[PDB]
Amino acid sequence: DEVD
Amino acid sequence: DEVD
Amino acid sequence: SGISLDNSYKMDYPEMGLCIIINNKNFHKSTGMTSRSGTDVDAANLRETFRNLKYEVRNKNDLTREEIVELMRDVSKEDHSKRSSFVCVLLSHGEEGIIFGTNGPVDLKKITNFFRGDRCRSLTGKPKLFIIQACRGTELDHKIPVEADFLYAYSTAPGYYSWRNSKDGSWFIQSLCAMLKQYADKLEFMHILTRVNRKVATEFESFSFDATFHAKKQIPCILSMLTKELYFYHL
Amino acid sequence: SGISLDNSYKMDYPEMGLCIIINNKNFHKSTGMTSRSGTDVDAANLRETFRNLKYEVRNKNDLTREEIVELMRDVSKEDHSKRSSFVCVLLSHGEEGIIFGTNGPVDLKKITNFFRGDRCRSLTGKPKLFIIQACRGTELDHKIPVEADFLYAYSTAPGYYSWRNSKDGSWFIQSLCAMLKQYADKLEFMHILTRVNRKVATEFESFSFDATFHAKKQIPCILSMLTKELYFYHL
Ligand code: NA
Ligand code: NA
Repeated sequence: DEVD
Repeated sequence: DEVD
Repeated sequence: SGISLDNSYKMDYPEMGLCIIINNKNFHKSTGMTSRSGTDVDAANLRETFRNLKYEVRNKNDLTREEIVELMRDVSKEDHSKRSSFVCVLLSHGEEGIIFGTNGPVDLKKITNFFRGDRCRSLTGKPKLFIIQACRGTELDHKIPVEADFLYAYSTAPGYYSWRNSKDGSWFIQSLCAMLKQYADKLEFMHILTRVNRKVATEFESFSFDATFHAKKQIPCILSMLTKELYFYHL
Repeated sequence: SGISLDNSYKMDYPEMGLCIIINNKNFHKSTGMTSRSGTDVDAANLRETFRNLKYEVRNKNDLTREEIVELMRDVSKEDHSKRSSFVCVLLSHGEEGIIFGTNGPVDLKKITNFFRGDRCRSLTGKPKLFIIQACRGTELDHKIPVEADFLYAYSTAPGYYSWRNSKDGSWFIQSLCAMLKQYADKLEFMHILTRVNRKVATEFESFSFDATFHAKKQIPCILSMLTKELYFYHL
């Protein structure tokens, strides 16, 4: 999971 | 007619 | 029992819920804000419309910014466990993200934060509807997320003025009440609000002796974080 | 003929319309922006999903801010007279109101302004859908108006990060494509997007070794200036  |  | 579906909010609690109407017409002279002629027509129309939907309506007039925040805090600390939903209508001056109390501005986020899923537990999972008649600028045309289950029915697109007729009330609230009266027993709320968008966009155009403000149009806008369909009736 | 109703957009033009997918994965080193692992999964899913809805899909990869603006300008000057609608999907980094080209930001308003009812006359009165997978900040959880007939399907609430899984794609686009595949032949588009809101809000939660970013949730949000119901099928 990563944020944009 | 009027604006808020 | 048989197969069950869960795509619509449960609206058969003992109570539909509160409808808080904040109607700011007259502003403190030091703010320089004009009186909002026609807003009493709006507030009366909303009170009758939401009464017929079986909401417990509370009308508040000419609240300061401090009174607005205290009112919303207090309402968010009530026990809503027997209520299906919550409705707040704001009628005032505004700018993008801001509603005016009689003596100065209130961030809309400050108001709505009181009803976050983690801060109003008896409304968690229930629809929280904020209906905003106010300008948004000066252009002329960990189980559930804490921001889930909010709907913002804005009178106008981001960045734009919003129009109010001094005799008939605001274009948006006039149209919203007409469409709720006609369709609340038939259509899902997003479809009702789409008909409001069309009515405002097609049936109104400003008239002014000032060329800057003459022959202007308006489109409202629906901001939905809802997770289910919303029908004001139930089987 | 018999009684006729007009509450839904006409979607039986010869063509459904264009679906432009801008897929920005790799950014110029000087910007300091990370590569968006998983975005190719999103772009492939969208291409297949909108192909099956009979859109003419054009995929663009790794566009500069200048290329994004030129692409949108050029598309808005095409003749859309035979097309029912227009769809643009933006996959990138972002902030509130902003999408990133590979070398710097573009205002979302600059992109959407090309398609205003007064600036793209062959799309006037037709639905213009902008689907935006990008962060919106750093919080963790004169006949028709020129802004009418736009729908913005945002991956996340205003002010918030948006989540992307490096293996599975973004939470929002995964969910959007699943719900379109399942319901496009049955439900109105706002109801499809409400099911996307519920799927994102209920089925995803972040996992991180960093306590600041662990166990976080997301709610998308629908911004509708539509004036009619939108069904991807027709009778
Ligand atoms: Na109005
Ligand atoms: Na996402």
